[PDB]
Amino acid sequence: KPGKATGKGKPVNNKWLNNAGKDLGSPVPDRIANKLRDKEFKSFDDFRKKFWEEVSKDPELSKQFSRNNNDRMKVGKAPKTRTQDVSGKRTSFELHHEKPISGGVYDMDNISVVTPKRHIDI
Amino acid sequence: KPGKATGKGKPVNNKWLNNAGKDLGSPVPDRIANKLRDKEFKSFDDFRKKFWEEVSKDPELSKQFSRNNNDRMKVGKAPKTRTQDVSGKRTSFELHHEKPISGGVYDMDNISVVTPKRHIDI
Amino acid sequence: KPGKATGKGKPVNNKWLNNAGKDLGSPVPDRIANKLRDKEFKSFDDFRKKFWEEVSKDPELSKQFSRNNNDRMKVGKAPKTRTQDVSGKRTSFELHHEKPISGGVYDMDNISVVTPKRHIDI
Amino acid sequence: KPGKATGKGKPVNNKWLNNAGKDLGSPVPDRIANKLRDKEFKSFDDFRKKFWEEVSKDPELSKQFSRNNNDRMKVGKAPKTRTQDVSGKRTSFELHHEKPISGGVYDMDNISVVTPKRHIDI
Amino acid sequence: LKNSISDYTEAEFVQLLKEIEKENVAATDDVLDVLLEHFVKITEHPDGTDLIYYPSDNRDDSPEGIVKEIKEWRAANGKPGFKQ
Amino acid sequence: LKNSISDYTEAEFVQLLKEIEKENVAATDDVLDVLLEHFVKITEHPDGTDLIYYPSDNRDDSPEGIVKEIKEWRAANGKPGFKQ
Amino acid sequence: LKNSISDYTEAEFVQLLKEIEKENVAATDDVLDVLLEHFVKITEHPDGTDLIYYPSDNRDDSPEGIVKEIKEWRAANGKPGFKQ
Amino acid sequence: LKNSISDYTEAEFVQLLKEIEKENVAATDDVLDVLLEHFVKITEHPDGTDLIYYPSDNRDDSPEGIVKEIKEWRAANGKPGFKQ
Ligand SMILES: [Zn+2]
Ligand SMILES: [Zn+2]
Ligand SMILES: [Zn+2]
Ligand SMILES: [Zn+2]
Repeated sequence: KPGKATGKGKPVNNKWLNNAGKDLGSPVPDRIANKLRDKEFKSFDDFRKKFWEEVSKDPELSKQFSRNNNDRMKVGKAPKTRTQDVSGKRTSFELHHEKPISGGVYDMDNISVVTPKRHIDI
Repeated sequence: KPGKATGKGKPVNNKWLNNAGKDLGSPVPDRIANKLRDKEFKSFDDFRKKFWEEVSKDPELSKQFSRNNNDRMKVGKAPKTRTQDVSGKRTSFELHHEKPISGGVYDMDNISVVTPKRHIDI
Repeated sequence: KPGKATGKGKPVNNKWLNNAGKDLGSPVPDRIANKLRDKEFKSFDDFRKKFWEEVSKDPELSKQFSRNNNDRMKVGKAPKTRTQDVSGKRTSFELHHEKPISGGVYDMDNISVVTPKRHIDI
Repeated sequence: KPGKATGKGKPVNNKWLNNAGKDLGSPVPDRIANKLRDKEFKSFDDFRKKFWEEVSKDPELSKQFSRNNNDRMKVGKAPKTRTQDVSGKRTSFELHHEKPISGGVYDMDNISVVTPKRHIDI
Repeated sequence: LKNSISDYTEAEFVQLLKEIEKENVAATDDVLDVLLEHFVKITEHPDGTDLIYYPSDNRDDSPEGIVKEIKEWRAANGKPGFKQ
Repeated sequence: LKNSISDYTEAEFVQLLKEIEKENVAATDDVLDVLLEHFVKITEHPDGTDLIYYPSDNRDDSPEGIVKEIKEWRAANGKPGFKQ
Repeated sequence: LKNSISDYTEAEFVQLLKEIEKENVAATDDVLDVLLEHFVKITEHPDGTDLIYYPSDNRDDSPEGIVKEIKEWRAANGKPGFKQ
Repeated sequence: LKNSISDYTEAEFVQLLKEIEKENVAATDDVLDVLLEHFVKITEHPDGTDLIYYPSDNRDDSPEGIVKEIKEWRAANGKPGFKQ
């Protein structure tokens, strides 16, 4: 269901997703949270799309991805992960909620980016 | 500018456009007028698009065109004319107003279908 | 490996593949065998491609298929079977050898057309 | 008609085509001549295609073009010129023979690169 | 590739069918089969691809005929139709 | 887009026709008209696009019918046919 | 092919640019040149195709860079931007 | 879609890469993923799609760079190269 994005995220280095396959993965960049905060989305999917598009517009983050991955994010799709981090048909970075419905669907502080391999272990 | 379609058109045979390159060309089929009458359009172009789509839905008229021309009309485009009736870049049937702005833009009784060659002579 | 097509096939009705999902399936049409006989092919795959292209050229057989299936055969691909006769990723008619390598690879009299469902049972 | 490429061309700077719209235009790079020398081509068109492909492989020259122009040359097409140097449908760099048939068709020393505007003046 | 028949105008569904017709004549069925899976999923017709490859003799074997049969079936089963 | 009918196998010409069929249903004729100009140029048939939009009632209105008519006309006029 | 920049979302304009990139590597420029004419017409930028083939060194030579430059120029000249 | 790197000229492989780039920006990855599976199968490079999405900083992130890396790897491993 719809809702509004909230949270502050965290500052990230020039290797943002380097730890996406460990622990809870990589956090929502604070610069990205600033652009998405207080905005309404029809669903989490809508959020996910807007999220990646925002990443493509941030010079500090886009430079961390190849030209092909930047094009993917520019249209709202998650970037492809490295071959070693895929799992079956799941070949792109996924968003994981730390605290499930048991919540905070649009709580950027309860959202992170993880690889398929790591997500399955979680 | 926008407006509403009016008129009754005329009954046609199984050779509707056979005389599109003569005189004032072929008239708006009465069965087609019945479907477009009293409907509002943003522009004549909008009318032209809806016109051809209606022709593609009329079994008696669609059978008078080839499979490729039927596909054209199905998306609102005018059918291609015979090579002998073209004129430069104008290669499809055109709608001609008998009584210009000097009017009746959506007056189906003041509209007809003509070939490029004949339209230029007019 | 390469070889030459041999055999005479059998006469077929206007329902050639109606029994492709029963017993050994449908036989190679004799008119088709006449066109492929004594011709060399680099592999069975090459044969399969030429086979279907020949079927698309025979007016008596092409009329037994829809426009979309005719286009498939025209480029050497087997026609799609009915949804009820598919099995997983196998969704098109397959050629089956009655007498395996244990042979006659290009022996049109030892080749037939069968559906995926039936082929698996065989 | 076919023939073999001959010539030595000339050394060029990092602004090779900057003077393509003046005088006789830009010369054939000597590094490019070294790769094309003594090779046979079915026609000048074949030469033109191989020429541009060679340019795309030379790091010193490819860096002087944008990503879109590099892709063009990679498949044998001439790069697009600046809008200001085009002339009608001619929108890409052209090869000009200094000494016409009146010759040296594959003589790289008698060939140069010029813009449409300048070529017409010549 | 929308994930619902309601997102397609009749004209746009025809474009989808012509894309399938193009892949029909491609060297392989790799792309074709993905477009067909999508077609079957959004149409929800029990006969799936039969609408394309095994059209009823009671209607035209054309993009227009396919759309009409789908419209009639979805309407008769209380399912949302094409985007008006 | 080859610049000669001799460069096309019958299967490849069919692919060209399905590309034209796809552009037929596109929003505009910008691309379509370029493909048609190419079709008319390589076929060399006096009736040009009529082979596509105004097929003779003596043959099938299909990609296969178009290829057959072209083959028959080019052969009857001593012109090179499709690439075997 | 919409006939106005206002009909294109930034994502859709990127799709248009990738279609142009595909035709860039096609055998001929027949289709490419039509897409470029359309690009020049809707963008209304005086330098036309230079935005694609001769990008300023002050921005990225990418589909994203092209869109940003167009956005900045149209905004600075009081022209409608991409569809939000 | 040929089933062997030896069937592709360097120019044709570039066309394959631009087709993948087009699907990269499509609404979904349905078609994209099929083209990528094909890319991985014929290239036979252990890193598969990494050649496209995670290019080494020691070479250009471009269709031309991808082809060069593939050429060098297949040559170094005694595998047949692109069709000359
Ligand atoms: Zn999760
Ligand atoms: Zn008029
Ligand atoms: Zn078997
Ligand atoms: Zn000259």
